[PDB]
Amino acid sequence: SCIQFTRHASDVLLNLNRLRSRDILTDVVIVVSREQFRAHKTVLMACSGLFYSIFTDQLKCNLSVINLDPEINPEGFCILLDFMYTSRLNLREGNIMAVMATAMYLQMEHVVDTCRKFIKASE
Amino acid sequence: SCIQFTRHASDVLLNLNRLRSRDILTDVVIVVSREQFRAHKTVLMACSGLFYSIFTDQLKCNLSVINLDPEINPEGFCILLDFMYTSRLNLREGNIMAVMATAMYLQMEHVVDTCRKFIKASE
Amino acid sequence: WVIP
Amino acid sequence: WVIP
Ligand SMILES: N#Cc1cnn2c(Nc3ccc4c(c3)CC(=O)N4)cc(Cl)nc12
Ligand SMILES: N#Cc1cnn2c(Nc3ccc4c(c3)CC(=O)N4)cc(Cl)nc12
Ligand SMILES: [Cl-]
Ligand SMILES: [Cl-]
Repeated sequence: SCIQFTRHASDVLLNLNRLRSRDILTDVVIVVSREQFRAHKTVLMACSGLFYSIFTDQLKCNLSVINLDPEINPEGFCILLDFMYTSRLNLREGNIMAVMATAMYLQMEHVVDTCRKFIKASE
Repeated sequence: SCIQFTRHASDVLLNLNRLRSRDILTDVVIVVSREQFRAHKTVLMACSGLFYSIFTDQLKCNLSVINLDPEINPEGFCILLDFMYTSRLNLREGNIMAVMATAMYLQMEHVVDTCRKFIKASE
Repeated sequence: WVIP
Repeated sequence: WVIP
């Protein structure tokens, strides 16, 4: 018999992104080659099969620094991290291959799906 | 020029609620009289003007336990905490006064609004 | 607010 | 996916 506030989930995510911009309560640094990205472990797990696996691990859950595979592109990661916190994906011709490879590694199935459909349309 | 995934914010919130149920990465206990509620500080700040004020405070941000005013009803808090994590509000005739008073204290303006409209319709 |  |  509950009632539901339509915009609640979007409002929560907007405030989680504000916390990220101000660096409030971030508890992990993701290292992608020469670049560093601060984030909230809970948001990363909620968006990614890879981070969900990492942060449920009894040892890795307590790490303050996570290093990704050297093949991962920092811009691709940045675009996906922005997507996690906003629902918006900056998908461009110049970055689509890097975004798709990063989404496959991060296990972000909906992003992989769309990257596949956008590449198929161009061939 | 971004594209947007409509269900992303709802999917994030569903996974944050799964983390709460499994007690994963919860970093605070909210004490309401004889009852205790574990939660994520980031979600509490994102939903409530009161918790946003508390957890941006340079001293209170590091507390593992927060005690609410003894006038706050545990069921009212429980209903609002469930709302924070799901967008669903279990608003009933028997609990509406407690929910509205708790929402005013927690500074959850949209919940206060609706409680006001539901009471006005019954008078 | 809506009836879900 | 949509054009926001
Ligand atoms: N507790 C918890 C919890 C926190 N996060 N999380 C999940 N996170 C996830 C796992 C896999 C994938 C994605 C997100 C996006 C995608 O494409 N795959 C799943 C579950 Cl079943 N549970 C949880
Ligand atoms: N950074 C950050 C950040 C984290 N949380 N948060 C806000 N949380 C909030 C503040 C007031 C109210 C509500 C939520 C619901 C309501 O009725 N009032 C606001 C801002 Cl402006 N910023 C942030
Ligand atoms: Cl995804
Ligand atoms: Cl609200």
